[PDB]
Amino acid sequence: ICGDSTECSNLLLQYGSFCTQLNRALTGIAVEQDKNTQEVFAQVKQIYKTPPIKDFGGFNFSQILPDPSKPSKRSFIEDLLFNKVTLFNGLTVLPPLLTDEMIAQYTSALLAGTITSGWTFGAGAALQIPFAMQMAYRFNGIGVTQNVLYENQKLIANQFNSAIGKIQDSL
Amino acid sequence: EAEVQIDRLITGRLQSLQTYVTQQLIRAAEIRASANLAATKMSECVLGQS
Amino acid sequence: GVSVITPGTNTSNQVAVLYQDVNCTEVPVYSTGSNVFQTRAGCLIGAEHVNNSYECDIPIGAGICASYQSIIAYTMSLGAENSVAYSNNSIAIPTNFTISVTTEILPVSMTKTSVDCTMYICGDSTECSNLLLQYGSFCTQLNRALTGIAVEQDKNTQEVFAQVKQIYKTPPIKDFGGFNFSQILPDPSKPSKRSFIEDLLFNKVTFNGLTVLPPLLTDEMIAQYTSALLAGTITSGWTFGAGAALQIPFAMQMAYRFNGIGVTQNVLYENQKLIANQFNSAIGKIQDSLSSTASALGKLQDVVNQNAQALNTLVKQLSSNFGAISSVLNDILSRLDPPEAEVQIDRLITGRLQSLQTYVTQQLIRAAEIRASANLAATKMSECVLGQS
Amino acid sequence: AYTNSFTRGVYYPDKVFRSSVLHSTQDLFLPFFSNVTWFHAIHDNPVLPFNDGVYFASTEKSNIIRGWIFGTTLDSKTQSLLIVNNATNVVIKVCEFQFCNDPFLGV
Amino acid sequence: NGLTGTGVLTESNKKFLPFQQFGRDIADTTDAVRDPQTLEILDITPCSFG
Amino acid sequence: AYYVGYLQPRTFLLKYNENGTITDAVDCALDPLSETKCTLKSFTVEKGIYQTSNFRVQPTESIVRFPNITNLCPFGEVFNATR
Ligand SMILES: *[C@@H]1O[C@H](CO)[C@@H](O[C@@H]2O[C@H](CO)[C@@H](O)[C@H](O)[C@H]2NC(C)=O)[C@H](O)[C@H]1NC(C)=O
Ligand SMILES: *[C@@H]1O[C@H](CO)[C@@H](O[C@@H]2O[C@H](CO)[C@@H](O)[C@H](O)[C@H]2NC(C)=O)[C@H](O)[C@H]1NC(C)=O
Ligand SMILES: *[C@@H]1O[C@H](CO)[C@@H](O[C@@H]2O[C@H](CO)[C@@H](O)[C@H](O)[C@H]2NC(C)=O)[C@H](O)[C@H]1NC(C)=O
Ligand SMILES: *[C@@H]1O[C@H](CO)[C@@H](O[C@@H]2O[C@H](CO)[C@@H](O)[C@H](O)[C@H]2NC(C)=O)[C@H](O)[C@H]1NC(C)=O
Ligand SMILES: *[C@@H]1O[C@H](CO)[C@@H](O[C@@H]2O[C@H](CO)[C@@H](O)[C@H](O)[C@H]2NC(C)=O)[C@H](O)[C@H]1NC(C)=O
Ligand SMILES: *[C@@H]1O[C@H](CO)[C@@H](O[C@@H]2O[C@H](CO)[C@@H](O)[C@H](O)[C@H]2NC(C)=O)[C@H](O)[C@H]1NC(C)=O
Ligand SMILES: *[C@@H]1O[C@H](CO)[C@@H](O)[C@H](O)[C@H]1NC(C)=O
Ligand SMILES: *[C@@H]1O[C@H](CO)[C@@H](O)[C@H](O)[C@H]1NC(C)=O
Ligand SMILES: *[C@@H]1O[C@H](CO)[C@@H](O)[C@H](O)[C@H]1NC(C)=O
Ligand SMILES: *[C@@H]1O[C@H](CO)[C@@H](O)[C@H](O)[C@H]1NC(C)=O
Ligand SMILES: *[C@@H]1O[C@H](CO)[C@@H](O)[C@H](O)[C@H]1NC(C)=O
Ligand SMILES: *[C@@H]1O[C@H](CO)[C@@H](O)[C@H](O)[C@H]1NC(C)=O
Repeated sequence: ICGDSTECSNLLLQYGSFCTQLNRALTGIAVEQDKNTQEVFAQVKQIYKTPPIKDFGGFNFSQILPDPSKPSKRSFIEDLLFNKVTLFNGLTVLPPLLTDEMIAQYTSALLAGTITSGWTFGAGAALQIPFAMQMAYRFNGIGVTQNVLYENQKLIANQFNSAIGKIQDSL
Repeated sequence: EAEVQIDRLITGRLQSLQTYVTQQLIRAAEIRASANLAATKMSECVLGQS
Repeated sequence: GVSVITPGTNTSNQVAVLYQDVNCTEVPVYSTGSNVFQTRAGCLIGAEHVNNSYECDIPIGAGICASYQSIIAYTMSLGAENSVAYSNNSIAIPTNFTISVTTEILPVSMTKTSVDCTMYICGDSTECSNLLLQYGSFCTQLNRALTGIAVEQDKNTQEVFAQVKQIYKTPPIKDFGGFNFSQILPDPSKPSKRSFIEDLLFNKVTFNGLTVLPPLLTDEMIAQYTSALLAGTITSGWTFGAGAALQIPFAMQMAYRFNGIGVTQNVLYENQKLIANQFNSAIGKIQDSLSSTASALGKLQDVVNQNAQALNTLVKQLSSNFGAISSVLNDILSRLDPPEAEVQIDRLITGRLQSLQTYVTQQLIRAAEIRASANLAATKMSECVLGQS
Repeated sequence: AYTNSFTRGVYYPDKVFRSSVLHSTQDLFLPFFSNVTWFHAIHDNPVLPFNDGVYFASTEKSNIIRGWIFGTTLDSKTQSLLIVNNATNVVIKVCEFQFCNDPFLGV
Repeated sequence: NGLTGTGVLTESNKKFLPFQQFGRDIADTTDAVRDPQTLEILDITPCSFG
Repeated sequence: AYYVGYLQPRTFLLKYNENGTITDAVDCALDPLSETKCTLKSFTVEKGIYQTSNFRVQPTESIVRFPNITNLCPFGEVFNATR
C-alpha cells in the first residue's frame, strides 16, 4: 500500500496497529496447512520394505508398487496423476515443509505394511501372514465363509488383475 | 490535497486487503474440514476393515 | 523476511538467522558469521551442515530442519527402517499382552462476551449519538451476532455434557475384583468433590463498554455429571445408556469386553492378577506423566490466549488518531468549531466501525471452529464411553 | 582513552506508575555496550559538544569536581547557564559572563 | 491537575515512589491518583453500568 | 576522571517491578535475540522459529535515457545573418 515511501508510511502509522493481525492470520493458516498434511500422512512410526521375491498367491501388484527406475521413485498411477493436472509486489509463496519424496515414501510404507502384515501393524507391532490367509479373513468378516475363497482363487486373481488394468486404462 | 489523495488510496487498498484475507480464511476452514474427513477415512479404511 | 532459529533462552543464547527466498550473495556481527548454507528456502547463517539425519523438532522447510546438539541443520529422517521377512507359509502369533492408558484433551466452549453498541464509539457524548443516527441500523446488525454466539455456546456445552437422565452413586464398599479406582472417584475431603486428576488439571493452567457473561453450567454440576457417568460405566457396564441400569460384577464385564475384541473370556479369568497389577501400574504412571511434564494442554491455553489477544487488540485500537488531529472526542468538541468537528467525528466513527466489524468477523470464525470441535467431542463421548468401539 | 559502557544510562522516561508490566519505550537512551571517553584531571577541562543530551559519570572520591558551564558561543553575547556547588547548597543562574581561558573558583 | 475523567473515588493501599503523580495499568487507563493538597494515593473505579 | 556519553533515539524494553522500580532493560537494535524479545514482548523465548522483520535492498544510483533528437533549426542562423 506504500511501495517504499516515507510520507506514505508516516500517514499510515496513525491508523493504529492493524497489520499485526493481517500477518498473524496468514502465519496461522500456513501452520494449519502444515499440521493438516502432517496429521493426514504421518501415521506409522517405521518404514517397511517389500521383499525382493513377490508371490502373493497369484495377485499382481506391479502397477501399484514403487518403480525402482525413476529418480523420484514413484509408482505408475502416481506418475499419471502428476502428469494429468498442471497449472512480485510484496507477496511471497512459502515452500511446503514435506517434499514429494517424503509423501511417496509414506505411501509406499503404508502399502507395504497393509500388503504384508494385514491390519496387525496398525495396532502395535507388525505381524507377518500369507496373503491368501488374509483374504480368507476378509471374506469371513463380511458373512461369506472361507470355504469359498480357497476353491475360487484363480477367478478372484484374474478379476482383480482385469479390474486394476481397466482402472489404469480409464485414468 | 495530496494528503486527501493518499488517504483515499490507502482506504481503498485496505478494504481490498481485508476482503482478500476474509476469503482466504473461509477457504482455509473448508480445506481443513475436508482434510480431517480424508484423514479419518484413511485411518478407518486402510489400517483395518470398514 | 528474516527469521531467527533459537534453542530457547533457557539452554543458551546462541541463534542462527535465516534469510528467506534470497540467493544471498548480497548478504549485507552476522554479516558473514559462521558458514553460509544456501538452501531451497533461502539461506541460513549461524549453523553448520552435517550429512547425518535424525528426527528434528525445529522445522525449517523444503525437507530440511535444524536443532541444537552448537546448532546444526540437516535433512530430516522419516523414522527407523525395518523389513519384515515375508514368507508364504509362516505366521507370527503373540504370546503375551499389556494394558496401556492414554489421554486426549478436547475443547468444547470459550468465554461468552459482549460489547456495548454505542458506548464503544461515543464515550458518553451527545454529538456522537446524534451523528450515529445517520448510519442506518448497524447497531442491531453488530449486536445480534454476539447473543447468537452466546446461546450457541450454552446449548453446545449443555448437549455435550448432559447425556444421563439420572444421577448414579457408587456403593460405599469398593471391591472391584482387585482393580483400584480410588484415584478416579470423587474425593469427599475436597468441598468441591473433585477427583485428584481433576485437581491437577485445574492447577496445571493459570471496562470500556465490554463485558463477559457468566456460564450457565457451573463447575460443580459438570463434576457431578462426570461422576455420574463414571459411576454408571463402572457399575452397570454399558446397559445404562440404552434402558435402565442393570448391575453386573466387574470381572464378568471385563470378560465380555475381551470377548468383544476376539480374545476368549478364559484368558481374563486365568490372568486376573496380572491384569489388575498392570492397570494399577499404568494408572500410577499417568499421574506422574501429567504432573511432572507440562505443555500437555496446549489447545486450551492457545484458545484462551487467542481470545485475550483479540480483546486486547480491540481495546487498544481505541487510542488511534485515525487521521484526525486528536484521539479524544471531548477535547475536539470543546476546543474546535463545529463545521469541521462533524468531519473529525465522522472520521473517528468510520474507523471505529471498521475495527468493530473486523472483530465481529473474527469472533464468528472462531465460534464456528469451536462448534465443530465440540461436535466431534460429543460424538466421541457418545460412542467410546457408553459402549465399545 | 576509550572505555566500554556495558549497561549504564537508563532513566525513568515519565512520571507514571506501573507494576509488573513489560513496556516498550522509544526515546533518547545511551546505547548498551557503547564507547565512552575518559578524561584525566591531572597535569583536563576541554570544550565538549552537547549533541542533544549528555551523560556524566564522575567517580573521584576527593571533592574536586564542582560544576558545569553551558552555552552556544561562551561569550557575553549569548546567555550561558551556570551551576556551582557550595558544599552545602547549589546555585544556578543563566545570565551572561565573559569567557576566561582558565575558568576557576574562589571562596 | 489536568488529568480529567469520570468515575468513583475510593481509598487505596498502593505505594508510590516519592516522584510519581498518577499510575496506570495498561492501554492508558488511570487507576491511581494522589491529591496535591494532601499527597494521598487514591483509586479510580469506572462508574457502574449494564 | 569523568566519562562522557552521547544519547541516541533508541528503543528499549523495560520490566517494572511490583514496587514500580525499573529492574531490567533490554535493547532492541543490537542482536537478533533482542529483536525476537521485542517482537515476543517477553524476556523468555521458547524453542522454535520466529518471524521478526523483513529487509529490502536500497537503490544505489539513478540513470535516465533520451533520444538523440538532433534537429537544430535556423534559430541559430538568424543571429549570424549578414544583412
Ligand atoms: C503384472 O502386470 C504388469 C503390467 O505392467 C506386467 O508387466 C508387463 O506386462 C506385459 C504384459 O504381458 C509384459 O509384456 C511385460 O513384459 C511386463 N513387464 C515386465 C517388466 O515384466 C507384469 O508382468 C505382471 N506380472 C504378473 C506376475 O502377472
Ligand atoms: C522367523 O524366522 C525367520 C527365519 O529365520 C526370521 O527371519 C530372519 O531372522 C533372523 C533372526 O534375527 C534375522 O536376523 C533375519 O534378518 C531375518 N530375515 C530377514 C529376511 O529379515 C524371522 O525374523 C523370524 N521372525 C521372528 C518374529 O522371530
Ligand atoms: C507377560 O509380561 C508380564 C510383564 O510384562 C510378565 O509378568 C512378569 O513376570 C516376571 C516373572 O514371573 C516378574 O518378575 C515380573 O514382575 C512380572 N511383571 C509384571 C508387570 O507383573 C508375564 O510373566 C509375561 N507372561 C508370560 C507368559 O511370561
Ligand atoms: C489404591 O491406591 C492408593 C494409592 O496408594 C492406596 O492408598 C493408600 O492406602 C494406604 C492404606 O489404605 C495408605 O497407607 C497410603 O498412604 C495410601 N496411598 C496414598 C498415596 O495416600 C489405596 O489403598 C489403593 N486401594 C486398594 C484397594 O489397593
Ligand atoms: C497545603 O496547605 C495545607 C494547609 O496548611 C497543608 O495541610 C496541613 O499541613 C500540615 C503540614 O505539617 C499538617 O501538619 C496539617 O495537619 C495539615 N492540615 C490539613 C487540614 O491538611 C498541606 O500540607 C499543604 N500541602 C503542601 C504543603 O503540599
Ligand atoms: C518493596 O516495597 C516494600 C514496602 O516499602 C519494601 O518493604 C518490604 O515490604 C514487605 C511487605 O510488607 C515486607 O515483607 C518486607 O520485609 C519489606 N522489606 C524491607 C526491607 O522493609 C520492600 O523492601 C520493597 N522491595 C521488594 C522487593 O519488596
Ligand atoms: C531449562 O533448562 C534446564 C537446565 O538446562 C532443564 O533441566 C530444563 O528441562 C529446561 N526447561 C525447558 C522448558 O527448556
Ligand atoms: C546466486 O547468484 C550468483 C551470482 O550473484 C550466481 O552465480 C548463482 O548461480 C546464484 N544461485 C542461485 C541458486 O540463484
Ligand atoms: C557430505 O557428503 C558430501 C557427499 O557425500 C560431501 O561432498 C561433503 O563433503 C560431506 N560433508 C560432510 C560435513 O561430511
Ligand atoms: C570502541 O569499543 C571497542 C570495544 O569496547 C574498542 O576496542 C574500541 O577501541 C572503541 N573505539 C572504537 C573507535 O572502536
Ligand atoms: C556560595 O559561597 C560564596 C562564597 O562566600 C557566596 O558568595 C555565595 O553567595 C554562596 N552561594 C550560595 C548559594 O550559598
Ligand atoms: C555566430 O558565429 C560566431 C562565430 O563562429 C559564433 O561564435 C556564434 O556562436 C554564432 N552564433 C549563433 C547563434 O550560432
